[PDB]
Formats: sequence, structure tokens, C-alpha cells
Amino acid sequence: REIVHIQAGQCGNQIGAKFWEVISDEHGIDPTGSYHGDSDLQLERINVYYNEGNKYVPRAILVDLEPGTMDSVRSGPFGQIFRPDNFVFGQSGAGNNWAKGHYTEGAELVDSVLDVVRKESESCDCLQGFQLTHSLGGGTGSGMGTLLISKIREEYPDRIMNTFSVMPSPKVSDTVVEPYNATLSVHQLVENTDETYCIDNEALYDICFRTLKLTTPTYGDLNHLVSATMSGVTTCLRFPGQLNADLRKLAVNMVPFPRLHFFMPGFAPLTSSQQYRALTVPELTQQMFDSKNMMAACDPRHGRYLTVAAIFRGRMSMKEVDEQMLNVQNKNSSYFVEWIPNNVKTAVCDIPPRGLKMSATFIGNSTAIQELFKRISEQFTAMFRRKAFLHWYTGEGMDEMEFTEAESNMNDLVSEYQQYQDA
Amino acid sequence: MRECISIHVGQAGVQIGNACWELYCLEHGIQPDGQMPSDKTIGGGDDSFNTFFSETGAGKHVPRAVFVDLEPTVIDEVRTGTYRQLFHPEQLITGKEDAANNYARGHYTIGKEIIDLVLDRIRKLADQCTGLQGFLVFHSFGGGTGSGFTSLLMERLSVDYGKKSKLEFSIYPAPQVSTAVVEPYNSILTTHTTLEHSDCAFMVDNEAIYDICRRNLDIERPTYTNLNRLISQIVSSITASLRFDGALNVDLTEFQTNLVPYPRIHFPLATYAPVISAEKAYHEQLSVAEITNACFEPANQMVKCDPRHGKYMACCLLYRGDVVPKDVNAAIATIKTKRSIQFVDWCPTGFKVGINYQPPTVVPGGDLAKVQRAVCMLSNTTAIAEAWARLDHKFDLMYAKRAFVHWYVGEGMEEGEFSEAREDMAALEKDYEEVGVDSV
Amino acid sequence: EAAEERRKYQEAELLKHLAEKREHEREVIQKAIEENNNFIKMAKEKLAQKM
Ligand SMILES: COc1cc([C@@H]2c3cc4c(cc3[C@H](Sc3nnc[nH]3)[C@@H]3COC(=O)[C@H]23)OCO4)cc(OC)c1OC
Ligand SMILES: COc1cc([C@@H]2c3cc4c(cc3[C@H](Sc3nnc[nH]3)[C@@H]3COC(=O)[C@H]23)OCO4)cc(OC)c1OC
Ligand SMILES: Nc1nc2c(ncn2[C@@H]2O[C@H](COP(=O)(O)OP(=O)(O)OP(=O)(O)O)[C@@H](O)[C@H]2O)c(=O)[nH]1
Ligand SMILES: Nc1nc2c(ncn2[C@@H]2O[C@H](COP(=O)(O)OP(=O)(O)O)[C@@H](O)[C@H]2O)c(=O)[nH]1
Ligand SMILES: [Ca+2]
Ligand SMILES: [Mg+2]
Ligand SMILES: [Mg+2]
Ligand code: NA
Ligand code: NA
Repeated sequence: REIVHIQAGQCGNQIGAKFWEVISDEHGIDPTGSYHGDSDLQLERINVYYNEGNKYVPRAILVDLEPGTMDSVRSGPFGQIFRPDNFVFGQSGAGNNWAKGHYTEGAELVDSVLDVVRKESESCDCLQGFQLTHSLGGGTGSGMGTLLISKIREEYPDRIMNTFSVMPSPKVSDTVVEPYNATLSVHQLVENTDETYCIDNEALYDICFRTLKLTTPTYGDLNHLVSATMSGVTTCLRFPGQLNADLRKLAVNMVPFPRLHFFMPGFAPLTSSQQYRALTVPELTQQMFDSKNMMAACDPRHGRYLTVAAIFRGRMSMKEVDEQMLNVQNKNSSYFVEWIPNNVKTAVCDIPPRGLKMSATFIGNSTAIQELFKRISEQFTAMFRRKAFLHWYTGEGMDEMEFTEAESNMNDLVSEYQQYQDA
Repeated sequence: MRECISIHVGQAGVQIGNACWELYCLEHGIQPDGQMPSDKTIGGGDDSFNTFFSETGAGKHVPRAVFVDLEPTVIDEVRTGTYRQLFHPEQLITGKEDAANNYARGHYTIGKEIIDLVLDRIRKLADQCTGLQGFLVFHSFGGGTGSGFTSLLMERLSVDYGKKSKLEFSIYPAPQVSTAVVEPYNSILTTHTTLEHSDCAFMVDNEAIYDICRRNLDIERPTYTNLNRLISQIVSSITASLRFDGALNVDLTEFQTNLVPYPRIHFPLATYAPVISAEKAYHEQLSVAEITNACFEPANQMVKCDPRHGKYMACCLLYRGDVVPKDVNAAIATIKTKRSIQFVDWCPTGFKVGINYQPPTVVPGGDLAKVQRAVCMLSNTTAIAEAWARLDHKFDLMYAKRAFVHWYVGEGMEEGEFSEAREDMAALEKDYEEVGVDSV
Repeated sequence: EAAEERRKYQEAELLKHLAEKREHEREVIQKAIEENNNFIKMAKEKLAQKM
């Protein structure tokens, strides 16, 4: 059950390349693709993310409308490891413009990408689906990425589409048009993904500044958090054990209504590393569920958990994990819905990430995520009521009507999440 | 890839072009013969400085530039000057008869004789580009060639290059530095005609630059050379992101996304610091906080106006030299508690920051001190319409009597073009009012 | 077979929706082309008329 990974745009390829550095290490794959690890859990499900002279190649497609960031990946630590024909890029760039990524610049390049997708999918014994990394605030990841998702769905309508989508924030902003690009993209995701991990740059910044006490956070700091999250959230897909998860079971079990498939991840311990005191299982469980540990700037106490999946990594007391997990629900039963029984599930994996003797990762489908879409909707509306900056988009062929419909669809989404916060 | 072609029109544009290309060469280590010893790829390459310089197989680094004037004597000084060997003779284009301070002659009578040649030379430069990004057009508002020929050229560039981006550096007239009486007419005519053809225009008020030279450099009567060296430092700050790269570098096109909220509202206000004499720079190091603070002081604006009396729709800080984001963020935190920085209610209030690490240079033997860090702020403020109001008022004074209008009618123009241009300016001024009004 | 046919009906609706997306994509880019060309043509004609 192979996954095809696609990373698109600047953010997409930066957090993408970090994801491959991190899990390649966890599976014992060195920058040159040769396996030099010491355990066999490492190779048992390696084919979920790697193709196979007994070298392993990420099943990864690297996409961007300008060659810069992908020159950086090819020069980076693990750059040698990607299949050279899987780099697919243009020269023009997307100017932080959804319309250029989705309708003009990106349209020119998307068929080349689908040829590489198709070739990877053919060498698949049984394709699970796709995992895309991208931001929603730019032009290539946002506009071209959602165009890819649509073209992929049309060619593989019975496969799962999974995204790690970085949501923009004024606290870590490149351009004023980010709310426009993000609102246009959310609309695409509501319709064409089965699971979207909301990685909120506002939450990552807050975590870097308050908890990690980094007063001048870089994208490198933010990406350290995203890397740790992507590893933990994919653990049960890549490692054998008790529960061997996959993308379709993820969606069946976490998504009670097809549009509410936007998840808040959480991670513990949060680190910038520098500490050798390993945490007790009680502490992992306490921090992981603390708001200060979630990668979407939403207050879970403002909403309710529909479904939760937790994974603990390292060597530790299974009996103590179950006890603490059951403790958190039985102590805050108000924040779990009554009409989905037994909606919190817990897994364990013996293999900890790097630099940590034990960790915990949390996948949550919480109605509090509506706060993130409200925030974006407010920022969108502040400009759109004056039609500010719209000429960047109408110059590419778009009409205002399309913005109005995207605003409407996202407000509907917020409404639907509130409907089940009061059920 | 990402080449920019510069076009220098009339005396102002050409002389500022002299200053800019001299400064670029010093910043990049290019000698007056065009050799660049640090550049190990002979005859080509994709380095950041190749956006502005092409390369010959003989190792010469050639400005992607055309110099055009309808009289020869200013370009002749380029042809015979220190950097004569930089340019191919075909990049320097001259007529024999200038436009006599008359937009009509620059746009029509004289300009129409040379426009096809100018466009053919520009096409020759464009053909050497693998990914042309756009044009940078340098010119005065007030001269006959700077106003009238530039508008003709811009109209033709839109036809020949579609919506390919065109940026202007436009010299706004000030009585202090010499100036024809009809310069308000030429200014309104060219502003009206170029408005739809330009994507972004950096106005430079000769009085602002004159004042900065007198006040900061202690020069009693600044020359054109004084003014143009200061102007080239601002131009260099603005183009530095195109010509250098670095981890904290932010491309001018990304700033432009923030700076232009509506097509016509495309006139950013530039402020630069620090401008200081050698005597004062010696034993004084201006910190990040110090120079940042200087951007918010009106005395350091490129255009005379009062931003305290308008609203912001964007604020961009372009740093060069020894500057780390930690010091920037602190300086901005301080500024935001001590200054009148009011944004329109429909736009975010963050400052967009870029840092170019290559430190600033100065022309040896000039008046500007060499500093370790500098900053150019680009803001979009409704206050810049004060500059249009001032020019529209001088226009109206003369136009109500039709003074000098016969010199334009004699060249084939109609009064209809005057009132249509003036009405366009009136609508521009009303545009700046409307965008500053709070949302319902 | 009736459940199989229901799956087939739903896939066909889906591909028909995506087909409508592709034609909208086509309309957007041909709209941009049309407006750039009309800008160029307008500018060319005004210039010719004024000269
Ligand atoms: C992608 O990683 C995970 C996925 C799930 C997930 C998953 C997610 C859920 C859930 C159930 C379940 C089920 S669990 C099961 N065990 N036997 C049959 N099904 C299934 C199984 O395979 C799955 O993929 C499902 O309830 C709410 O959220 C769970 C996880 O840990 C508990 C994993 O890490 C957090
Ligand atoms: C040939 O004699 C002169 C003419 C002018 C005269 C000239 C005469 C004027 C006038 C302006 C201007 C303009 S000034 C200008 N500077 N930049 C662009 N245009 C121009 C320039 O060249 C000119 O020849 C014009 O206003 C009132 O009277 C001026 C003179 O000295 C000031 C000379 O005095 C002998
Ligand atoms: N800053 C600056 N302003 C200049 C310079 N040269 C001329 N000006 C200004 O430009 C305006 C006059 O236009 P010019 O560029 O000299 O005229 P031109 O484009 O050559 O037009 P014609 O001679 O009439 O054909 C006046 O405001 C002058 O003060 C210069 O080198 N630097
Ligand atoms: N977390 C994170 N966010 C990023 C990174 N790079 C860019 N962003 C964000 O992504 C958005 C800009 O999109 P970007 O990927 O650069 O544009 P694109 O190349 O056109 O897809 C903004 O919201 C940025 O804050 C990164 O490396 N990490
Ligand atoms: Ca001193
Ligand atoms: Mg970017
Ligand atoms: Mg002249
Ligand atoms: Na193209
Ligand atoms: Na070279």
C-alpha cells in the first residue's frame, strides 16, 4: 500500500524536504539511499514511502513554478536521495498569486507533474493515495497545488488525497494577499481532500516565541515543529505493530461528515533539543493536550473533539498510557461529543523519533478548528469589501464572483462546524 | 533569467543613469572596461547580477540598458566618459534636435522620428534575455524629452511587450534645481498619458534631494552630480534584491504585491537613510534602530509631503548591510509606539522587511560617507497626493490664462488633451481621497 | 449489482463536476488572453489615432 508524496511551492518543498530528512533517518536510510540501520521494524513497511542495488528512493514528486527552492533541496543534506526525474519545475514563478498558480502559470506545468505522478503510480503494487505538502498563502503550493489535487482526483477518483496545508498568519506573513490565496484554497480542499492536517503558522510562531522562548523565530524553527508533527502523525502508516493504519482507515474513522476533514495535530515534547530529562507518560499526555502544544491556533476548550487518534513513541508503560489517555477523557468529558462513542483511540510504537526517548503525537478532528477559518474569513473580508489588491487576480482572468463564492463556501464550513459544537 | 532592461530618457534620465551604472559596477566589482575578475563563468551565467548585466565571450559585463535623448550632448559625455567602454555604441541613441522643453515635440514632432530606432534597440536587448521580467524607465517629468518621449515610449512598450512590467523612476520638478516655466504642463501631460502603462512609479522630488544634500551633507548649492549620487543610492537600494541574493533577501516583485492595492494607486513614497558626511560618520556608527527611525522622519523622504496627514496602505523596509532581523523587529516595535503610523482600515498593519547583506558602497571622492548599514523604506501613503495637488495647482494657474499653450497647439496638440489630462489628475486626487476613507 | 450501479452513478456525477471545473479553467485563461490582447489593440489604435 504505497503512498505517493507531492511537495509544491516554496513552503511545500521546505517542509517536504525536512519530512524526508526526518523519516529517512528513522528508517535508517542515509543521504545516498543505502540502508544502514540496526532494526527490522525500520524496513518492514519501508515501501509505503520508498521504492527500491538495494537502495531506497522516496516516492516523492517535487514541484515548483520557479527553480530556486528546488535548487536548495538538491543542494541540501538529503538532496542526492530524490529521483532526479521527479523534480518538475518552471521558470516564471507564481508571484504569491493563487490565480497564476491555478489558472495561468500553473496550468502550463501541471501535465508534466501528472506524467511523473502517473509513472510513480504505475510502479505501485497497490496505491493507497496521495500526500501533498504546501502552504495556502502563496501561489504555487496554494493555486497550483489545488489544481493538481483536482487533476489527480479526476484521474484517481477512488484513491485517498491527504494534505499537510500550512495556513497563513499576519504574525509570519510574506504578502497581504495571503487571506485571498488561503480562502480560494480552502474551498478546493473542502471538496477534493479526504484529510487535511491544518498546520497553522500562527500556532507555530506562538509556540516558538512563548514555549521554546525563541524570540526571533525563523522558518527553520517553525519547520522543526512541522517536521516533528509530520513524523508522529505518519508513524502508524510507516511502522508495523498492533495497529497498522492507512490513509483510508484514517478517513473512515476520523471524518464523520465529508466536509469536516480538517485536523488539528498536537505534539509533545515541544522542543527548539537541549534537554535530557525524559518525560513521564503523565507529562506527555498533559502537554500533548495542552493548547500550547497544538499546531493550529485554536482553543479546544472553545469547541469539541469529534474524533481523536494518539500515538506514543518510545519505550514506556502501555498500561500507564491507557491509564493517562482514559484519564484525560474521563476528566474533561465535556470536550468530547456524546454521539460518537469511544472516539479517542491510542496506539504505541516502540521506535522513538530522533533526540527523544519518548514522544506523543495527537490527531484531532475538533470543532474548534472553526476559529482558524473565521480568522481567515475576517482578514479576507477586510480587504475584499474594498476590493483591495484584486487587480492581481482579475488581471489573470478571474472574476469577483469567484471570490464571493469562496467567501460563502468558507463561511458555510464555519457554520457546519458550529452546528456540531451545539449538537 | 529574470533580466531587467533599464531605459534612460532625456538629460535627467541619462545623467541619473550614469550615476546608477557607475554605482552598480562598484557594488559588483566591475571595472570601467567591464571586466569582473570575481566572475569565473566567462561569457554567461545565471548569477544575481546577470539580471542587470549581460556578458560577452571576451569577459565584458554589459549593462542591459539603453540611453536615449533627442539631443546628443549629454549622451556624448557617456560616449567619451569614464565608462564609455561599458556600453556598445548601439545602446546610446541620440537625435540632433531636442524637444525644447515641450511635451508636444518630445511625444510627436521630434520623438516620432526616433521611436522606431529606440524600439529596435530595446528589442535587441530583449532578444538576449532568457526570461525578461520588465523595464525600469528613468526620466524627468519636466523636460520635453523626459515627459513627451517617455510617454510615447511607454505607450509603444505596452503594445510591443504586452503587460510585461514597467517601473519608473520619475524626477519631479522643483524650482531650486533649474526648471522651465512649462514643466507643470509637461508633468500633467506625461502623468496622464503614462498612467495606464506603468505598473509602479517611484517619484523623486528634486527639492527633497536638494534639501537632503544641503542639510545632511552640508553642501551649499548641490550640483546635479550631488543629487544624482544620492538618487543612485536610493535606486540601488530598490534594485538590490534583483542584483544580489541572500537568505533574507526579498524580491522587489514581492514588495510590489503589497505596494499596489489598485492599478492607479501605484506611487510609493521612498525614504532613505542614512545620508551623512565623512566627517560626521567618522567615530559614529548608526545602528539599526537609528537608521530605521530616520525613515520615519519626513526630512528623509524622496517626495515632500506629510504622511502624518494621510493613511498608510503599505510599509516596506529594504535593509542592506550588517542587519539581522532581531534588531529590525526591536527597532520597529520602538517605532510603532512613538510615531503616527495610521493604516487604512482595509489593509494589514505589518511592515514587510527584506535584508540584503551586501553592504552599501559610495563613489570614491564623493560626498556620501561609506556606512555599514542602510535602509530604504517604501510606503504607500495617501499623502503622496499632496505632490499631485501642488503640480495641479501650478497647471491650473497657467492654464486658466492659456499661457504658453500656443507652443503645444503649434506642434499639433489640442486644448482637449490638456483638459483631459487635468481631469485625469483630478480623478487621481479623488482616488487617493476615497481609498483613505474608512469602510462602512 | 444495484449497489455497484449506485457507485457508478456517483463516480459519473463526480467526473462530470470535474469536467465543469476544466472548462471553467479554460474560460479563465482565455479571458486573460482576450484582455491582454484587447489592451494591446486598444493602445495601438489610440496611438495611431493621436499620431
Ligand atoms: C494514521 O495514523 C493513525 C490512524 C488511526 C485511525 C483511527 C483514527 C481514529 C479512530 C479509529 C481509528 C482506527 S483504530 C482501529 N483499531 N482496529 C480497527 N480500527 C483506524 C486503524 O487504522 C487507521 O488508520 C485508523 O477513532 C477516532 O480516530 C489511529 C491511530 O492511532 C490510534 C494512528 O495514529 C494516531
Ligand atoms: C539664451 O538665453 C537664456 C534663455 C533662458 C530660457 C528661459 C527663460 C525663462 C524661463 C525659463 C527658461 C528655461 S530654464 C530651464 N531650466 N531647465 C529647463 N528649462 C530655458 C533653459 O534654456 C533657455 O534658453 C531657456 O523662465 C522665465 O524666463 C534662460 C536663461 O537664463 C536663465 C538665458 O539667459 C540668457
Ligand atoms: N535630479 C536631477 N534632475 C535633473 C537632471 N537634469 C535635469 N533635471 C531636471 O529635469 C527637468 C528638465 O528635464 P531634462 O531631463 O533636463 O529635459 P529633457 O528630458 O532632456 O528634455 P528636453 O531638453 O526639453 O528635450 C528639470 O526639472 C530639471 O531640474 C539631473 O541630472 N538630475
Ligand atoms: N511553516 C512554513 N511556512 C512557510 C514556509 N515558507 C513559506 N511559508 C508560508 O507560506 C506562505 C507563502 O507561500 P510560499 O510557499 O512561499 O509560496 P509559493 O511558493 O507560491 O507556494 C506564507 O503564508 C508563508 O508564511 C516554511 O518554510 N515553513
Ligand atoms: Ca564625529
Ligand atoms: Mg515565498
Ligand atoms: Mg534635453
Ligand atoms: Na508562461
Ligand atoms: Na558569468
